[PDB]
Amino acid sequence: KASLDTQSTQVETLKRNLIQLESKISEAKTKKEMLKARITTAKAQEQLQGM
Amino acid sequence: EKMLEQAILEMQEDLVQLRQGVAQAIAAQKRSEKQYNDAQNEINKWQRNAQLALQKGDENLARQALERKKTYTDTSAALKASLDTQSTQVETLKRNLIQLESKISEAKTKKEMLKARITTAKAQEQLQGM
Repeated sequence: KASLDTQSTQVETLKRNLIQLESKISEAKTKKEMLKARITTAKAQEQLQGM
Repeated sequence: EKMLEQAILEMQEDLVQLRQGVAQAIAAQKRSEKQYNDAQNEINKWQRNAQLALQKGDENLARQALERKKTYTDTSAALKASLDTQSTQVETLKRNLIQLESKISEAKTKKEMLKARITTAKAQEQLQGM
Protein backbone atom coordinates (compact mmCIF):
# COMPACT_ATOMS: atom_id res chain seq x y z
CA LYS A 1 0.00 0.00 0.00
CA ALA A 2 2.85 2.37 0.87
CA SER A 3 4.56 1.50 -2.40
CA LEU A 4 1.32 2.08 -4.30
CA ASP A 5 0.88 5.54 -2.78
CA THR A 6 4.41 6.58 -3.73
CA GLN A 7 3.94 5.16 -7.21
CA SER A 8 0.57 6.87 -7.61
CA THR A 9 2.02 10.34 -7.01
CA GLN A 10 4.68 9.70 -9.65
CA VAL A 11 2.01 8.43 -12.05
CA GLU A 12 -0.09 11.55 -11.55
CA THR A 13 2.90 13.76 -12.34
CA LEU A 14 3.58 11.78 -15.51
CA LYS A 15 -0.05 12.09 -16.60
CA ARG A 16 0.03 15.83 -15.97
CA ASN A 17 3.22 16.16 -18.00
CA LEU A 18 1.71 14.28 -20.93
CA ILE A 19 -1.34 16.55 -20.97
CA GLN A 20 0.93 19.60 -20.88
CA LEU A 21 3.05 18.11 -23.66
CA GLU A 22 -0.01 17.62 -25.87
CA SER A 23 -0.89 21.29 -25.45
CA LYS A 24 2.74 22.23 -26.14
CA ILE A 25 3.14 20.34 -29.43
CA SER A 26 0.10 22.12 -30.90
CA GLU A 27 1.62 25.47 -29.89
CA ALA A 28 4.89 24.53 -31.59
CA LYS A 29 3.06 23.94 -34.88
CA THR A 30 1.46 27.38 -34.57
CA LYS A 31 4.88 28.91 -33.90
CA LYS A 32 6.27 27.50 -37.14
CA GLU A 33 3.55 29.22 -39.16
CA MET A 34 4.33 32.52 -37.46
CA LEU A 35 8.05 31.99 -38.06
CA LYS A 36 7.49 31.28 -41.75
CA ALA A 37 5.61 34.55 -42.24
CA ARG A 38 8.33 36.74 -40.70
CA ILE A 39 11.00 35.11 -42.88
CA THR A 40 9.00 35.93 -46.01
CA THR A 41 8.76 39.57 -44.90
CA ALA A 42 12.54 39.67 -44.40
CA LYS A 43 13.06 38.37 -47.94
CA ALA A 44 10.92 41.21 -49.32
CA GLN A 45 13.12 43.73 -47.47
CA GLU A 46 16.21 42.14 -49.06
CA GLN A 47 14.69 42.63 -52.53
CA LEU A 48 14.35 46.37 -51.86
CA GLN A 49 18.07 46.53 -51.01
CA GLY A 50 18.87 44.89 -54.36
CA MET A 51 16.97 47.63 -56.20
CA GLU B 1 16.81 -3.34 -13.92
CA LYS B 2 20.20 -4.94 -14.66
CA MET B 3 21.79 -4.50 -11.21
CA LEU B 4 18.67 -5.85 -9.49
CA GLU B 5 18.10 -8.83 -11.80
CA GLN B 6 21.57 -10.31 -11.33
CA ALA B 7 21.31 -10.14 -7.54
CA ILE B 8 18.03 -12.09 -7.39
CA LEU B 9 19.42 -15.07 -9.30
CA GLU B 10 22.51 -15.16 -7.06
CA MET B 11 20.69 -15.17 -3.71
CA GLN B 12 18.51 -18.18 -4.57
CA GLU B 13 21.45 -20.48 -5.37
CA ASP B 14 23.16 -19.47 -2.11
CA LEU B 15 20.04 -20.39 -0.13
CA VAL B 16 20.09 -23.92 -1.55
CA GLN B 17 23.70 -24.35 -0.43
CA LEU B 18 22.76 -23.14 3.06
CA ARG B 19 19.93 -25.68 3.22
CA GLN B 20 22.37 -28.48 2.37
CA GLY B 21 24.65 -27.34 5.19
CA VAL B 22 21.71 -27.34 7.59
CA ALA B 23 20.81 -30.87 6.49
CA GLN B 24 24.38 -32.00 7.16
CA ALA B 25 24.19 -30.47 10.64
CA ILE B 26 20.85 -32.23 11.17
CA ALA B 27 22.40 -35.46 9.91
CA ALA B 28 25.33 -34.99 12.30
CA GLN B 29 22.90 -34.57 15.20
CA LYS B 30 21.19 -37.82 14.24
CA ARG B 31 24.53 -39.62 13.95
CA SER B 32 25.65 -38.41 17.38
CA GLU B 33 22.28 -39.42 18.82
CA LYS B 34 22.61 -42.84 17.21
CA GLN B 35 26.12 -43.16 18.62
CA TYR B 36 24.83 -42.02 22.01
CA ASN B 37 21.96 -44.50 21.72
CA ASP B 38 24.41 -47.23 20.77
CA ALA B 39 26.58 -46.37 23.77
CA GLN B 40 23.54 -46.57 26.04
CA ASN B 41 22.60 -49.90 24.47
CA GLU B 42 26.17 -51.11 24.89
CA ILE B 43 26.13 -50.03 28.52
CA ASN B 44 22.90 -51.94 29.10
CA LYS B 45 24.41 -55.02 27.49
CA TRP B 46 27.55 -54.58 29.59
CA GLN B 47 25.47 -54.32 32.76
CA ARG B 48 23.75 -57.61 31.94
CA ASN B 49 27.13 -59.18 31.21
CA ALA B 50 28.58 -57.91 34.49
CA GLN B 51 25.70 -59.50 36.40
CA LEU B 52 26.19 -62.68 34.36
CA ALA B 53 29.91 -62.66 35.17
CA LEU B 54 29.14 -62.61 38.90
CA GLN B 55 26.83 -65.61 38.43
CA LYS B 56 29.57 -67.29 36.38
CA GLY B 57 32.10 -66.66 39.16
CA ASP B 58 34.66 -64.78 37.09
CA GLU B 59 35.40 -61.72 39.27
CA ASN B 60 37.90 -60.10 36.90
CA LEU B 61 35.52 -60.07 33.93
CA ALA B 62 32.82 -58.24 35.89
CA ARG B 63 35.33 -55.61 37.02
CA GLN B 64 36.49 -55.12 33.43
CA ALA B 65 32.91 -54.55 32.28
CA LEU B 66 32.45 -51.80 34.87
CA GLU B 67 35.59 -50.06 33.59
CA ARG B 68 34.27 -50.34 30.03
CA LYS B 69 30.96 -48.82 31.12
CA LYS B 70 32.76 -45.81 32.60
CA THR B 71 34.62 -45.31 29.32
CA TYR B 72 31.34 -45.59 27.43
CA THR B 73 29.74 -43.09 29.81
CA ASP B 74 32.60 -40.66 29.24
CA THR B 75 32.17 -41.05 25.48
CA SER B 76 28.43 -40.53 25.85
CA ALA B 77 29.03 -37.43 27.96
CA ALA B 78 31.41 -36.08 25.32
CA LEU B 79 28.84 -36.81 22.62
CA LYS B 80 26.14 -35.03 24.61
CA ALA B 81 28.36 -31.98 25.05
CA SER B 82 29.12 -32.01 21.33
CA LEU B 83 25.42 -32.31 20.54
CA ASP B 84 24.56 -29.29 22.68
CA THR B 85 27.19 -27.13 20.98
CA GLN B 86 26.04 -28.36 17.57
CA SER B 87 22.38 -27.74 18.43
CA THR B 88 22.96 -24.05 19.18
CA GLN B 89 24.71 -23.63 15.83
CA VAL B 90 21.88 -25.47 14.09
CA GLU B 91 19.28 -23.20 15.68
CA THR B 92 21.14 -20.13 14.48
CA LEU B 93 21.30 -21.54 10.95
CA LYS B 94 17.57 -22.28 10.99
CA ARG B 95 16.82 -18.76 12.20
CA ASN B 96 18.99 -17.30 9.45
CA LEU B 97 17.20 -19.32 6.78
CA ILE B 98 13.80 -18.11 7.97
CA GLN B 99 15.07 -14.53 7.94
CA LEU B 100 16.52 -15.06 4.47
CA GLU B 101 13.17 -16.30 3.16
CA SER B 102 11.51 -13.13 4.42
CA LYS B 103 14.34 -11.05 2.92
CA ILE B 104 14.18 -12.47 -0.63
CA SER B 105 10.46 -11.60 -0.87
CA GLU B 106 11.26 -8.04 0.23
CA ALA B 107 13.95 -7.78 -2.45
CA LYS B 108 11.41 -8.65 -5.15
CA THR B 109 9.11 -5.91 -3.83
CA LYS B 110 12.02 -3.45 -3.88
CA LYS B 111 12.64 -4.10 -7.58
CA GLU B 112 9.06 -3.16 -8.44
CA MET B 113 9.41 0.08 -6.48
CA LEU B 114 12.75 0.78 -8.17
CA LYS B 115 11.27 0.22 -11.63
CA ALA B 116 8.51 2.78 -11.02
CA ARG B 117 10.88 5.58 -9.94
CA ILE B 118 13.07 5.03 -13.03
CA THR B 119 10.03 5.44 -15.29
CA THR B 120 9.18 8.72 -13.55
CA ALA B 121 12.75 9.94 -14.11
CA LYS B 122 12.45 9.16 -17.83
CA ALA B 123 9.30 11.30 -18.05
CA GLN B 124 11.20 14.22 -16.49
CA GLU B 125 13.94 13.79 -19.12
CA GLN B 126 11.33 14.06 -21.89
CA LEU B 127 10.21 17.45 -20.53
CA GLN B 128 13.82 18.69 -20.74
CA GLY B 129 13.94 17.64 -24.41
CA MET B 130 10.88 19.80 -25.15
